[PDB]
Amino acid sequence: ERPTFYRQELNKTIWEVPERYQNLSPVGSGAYGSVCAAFDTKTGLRVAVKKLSRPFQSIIHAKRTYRELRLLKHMKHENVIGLLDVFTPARSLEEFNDVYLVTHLMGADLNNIVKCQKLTDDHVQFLIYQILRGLKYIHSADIIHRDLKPSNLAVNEDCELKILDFGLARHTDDEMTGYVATRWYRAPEIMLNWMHYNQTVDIWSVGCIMAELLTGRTLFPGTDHIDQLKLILRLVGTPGAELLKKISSESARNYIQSLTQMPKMNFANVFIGANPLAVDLLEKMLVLDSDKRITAAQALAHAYFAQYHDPDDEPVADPYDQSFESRDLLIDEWKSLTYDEVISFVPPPL
Ligand SMILES: *c1c(OC)c(OC)cc2nc(NC(=O)c3csc(COc4ccc(F)cc4)n3)sc12
Repeated sequence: ERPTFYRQELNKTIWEVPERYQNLSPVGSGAYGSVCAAFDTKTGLRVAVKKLSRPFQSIIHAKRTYRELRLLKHMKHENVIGLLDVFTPARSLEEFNDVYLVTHLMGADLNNIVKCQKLTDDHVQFLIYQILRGLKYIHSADIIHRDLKPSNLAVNEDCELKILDFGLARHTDDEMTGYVATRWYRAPEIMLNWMHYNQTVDIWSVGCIMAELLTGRTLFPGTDHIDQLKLILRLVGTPGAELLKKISSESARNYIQSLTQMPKMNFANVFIGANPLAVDLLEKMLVLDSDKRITAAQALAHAYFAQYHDPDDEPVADPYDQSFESRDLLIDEWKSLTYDEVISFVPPPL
């Protein structure tokens, strides 16, 4: 069933892709590999084609390659990036070395947007509604994005939004230090390693994004981890003894308790002019104790979204088996798992 491939030197590496993809032009590179824009003549879509870099370099790398593929093959939702295609030029596992992933080319992310208009309240409603719709789906599969931020949200011209990327297992300590948007949207329990985290970290991020859509300004633009914590605690208040019990590290608790206690601030006085219902939702998202945060399913039924809420058009995901995340396998074994997922790919009927 193999299409014909053709070769092209492109960025700095030789790209070998099926002839259906035409007019490749590099758009970005990095550590993960390299991306090219192309025209998929078989579907009429503008697509991003990513050539993985060093996919089976190490056991960690090989497992991360498999995780990304499993994750992308699974996502089938209007507000989440899906996989249009995945291919390798190799004809057998023995000659398998390269993986190419094909997705929708997305132009504008939420960043490009908060920076060229004061979103109307109805714009903010619709954007956050879609994020939570995608998050309800993602979380129903027990997937945690872990890295929600404006740059991870694609928004076309009709204001339709897609969640992109997913935190695979990247984030170096250096990329998280200082005055960087890579840390401004992260829940404090993840930020400071307080406890075992769960899907409620993503709702914290949504609260930060929503606040920024409403004000046009970063909610918690800390200059470092500790500065950012003080900004957080000044808004939401210092922890009480109940949340302190749940912080696993004696040292984090010990530092926490060094701080002068502070009451939670009045959000109506912080978000001046905002829809009282937006303020209300923000108060339920931006709760220090993650156990007490609103969930995505609960937030969709919040009155702030009455315009868009449709309980019969907020689907959940098929089961997603992540047992592989606990397996220790050799490089060759992850690679073979990945090859099986490549050759079993079924294009979307879309
Ligand atoms: C929403 C939005 O996010 C809250 C942003 O930020 C990216 C911009 C934005 N612009 C909008 N304006 C229109 O959608 C518009 C202009 S004319 C029209 C009716 O007909 C058309 C014309 C061209 C098209 F491609 C589609 C429809 N709609 S909404 C919004």
